[PDB]
Amino acid sequence: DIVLTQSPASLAVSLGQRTTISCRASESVDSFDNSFIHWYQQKPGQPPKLLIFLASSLESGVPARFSGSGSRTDFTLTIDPVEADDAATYYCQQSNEDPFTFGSGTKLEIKRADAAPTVSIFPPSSEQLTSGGASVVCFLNNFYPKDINVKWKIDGSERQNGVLNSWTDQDSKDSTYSMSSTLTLTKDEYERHNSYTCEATHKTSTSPIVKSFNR
Amino acid sequence: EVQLQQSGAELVKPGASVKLSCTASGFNIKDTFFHWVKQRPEQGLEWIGRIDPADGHTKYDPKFQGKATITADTSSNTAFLQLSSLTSVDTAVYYCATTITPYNAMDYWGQGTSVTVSSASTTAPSVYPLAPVCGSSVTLGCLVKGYFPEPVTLTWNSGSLSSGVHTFPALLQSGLYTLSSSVTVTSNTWPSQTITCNVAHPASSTKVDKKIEPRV
Repeated sequence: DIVLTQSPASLAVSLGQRTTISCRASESVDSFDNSFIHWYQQKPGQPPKLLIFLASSLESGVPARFSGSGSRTDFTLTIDPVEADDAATYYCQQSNEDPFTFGSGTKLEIKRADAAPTVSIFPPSSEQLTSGGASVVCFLNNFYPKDINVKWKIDGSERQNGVLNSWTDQDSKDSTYSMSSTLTLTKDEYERHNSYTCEATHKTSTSPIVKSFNR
Repeated sequence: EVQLQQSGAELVKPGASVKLSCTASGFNIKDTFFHWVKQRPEQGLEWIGRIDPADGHTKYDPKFQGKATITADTSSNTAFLQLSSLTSVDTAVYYCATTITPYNAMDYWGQGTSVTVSSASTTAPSVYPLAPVCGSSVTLGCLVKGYFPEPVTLTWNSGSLSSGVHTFPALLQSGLYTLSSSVTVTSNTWPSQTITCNVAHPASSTKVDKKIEPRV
């Protein structure tokens, strides 16, 4: 089968820059007339979107910031200029030979200025407490870079058991990240303690952002 | 522009089979080649095979021979993918797609169908509204706890509230999936205007609405 090797596997690029992604085929994907290489953009949860077909043709409806080039085995996708909407994984695909095959993808991240998170804490809902459960939720929203540390403190003791952390994919508008940290306890365990704290440590400050409540 | 509309998410026991559909509107399926493409969680794309609906001719990646059967029905303008004797490695999102009107690119894609292969039964989510603790802007939340399998769809005010939303990818905890979402509005917007989290879970055929209400 034709193996398509993409490089880089991931890259970060700032707004307005030009960048290129490489796709190399294990054997030629060409006829006398065309290179049967196509490029797609995919964001998590959505289908792939066609950008470039037959190595160099711009798909209708796609911005003229995307261009493709190459022949034989060596292909290039160019993005110029890069915009915030371009945060996505990019795939090449060949159709010269069966089976059709895809490259393993290039994840494009947008580089921007550091931003501190906005932190919000949420006690268990009254409905969850009626059911006999208790989750404490903390949102750490619109920060950059993605690396961030969250710690839960219950009455002055740090706790990691039962914490579920989920990061959003990079925002297509402001290129920030957000994360949700949920501390799930039993209700009988929750109402035996009173002080609950979400602490966010991010490179935008040495002192953590602290949000807390008393049950 | 055209539209490819895929059938809904499915939970399948190991060893059973499932048949997915891809209904085309805006064009005649006889005038293109249809493809099915597999994407395992956090993985890349795998071409399964293709069909020419004008005569039914098929071509498969040998990897999927026996596992996958692609058909099409011109009477209903629909292409199908049957997956047989499912195992855990068949858990994936499956896409249909059409060729530019089989060696050109795939320019139109269905929205994907999530197939989960598991012996575990469906579990409906518990959906909890998250109001602020008992400024110029306020952040509200919705916790979607303990469902199986994926996916759920979450909206705010039936989708009319879409700016300022962060919906956090589902993850496994304690054997089930949990997902959450935040929405940030101006303090003159809430609680003055009602804000409701709407959660649909296809596998359990459930649809629940939770209004965010100030704590007391």
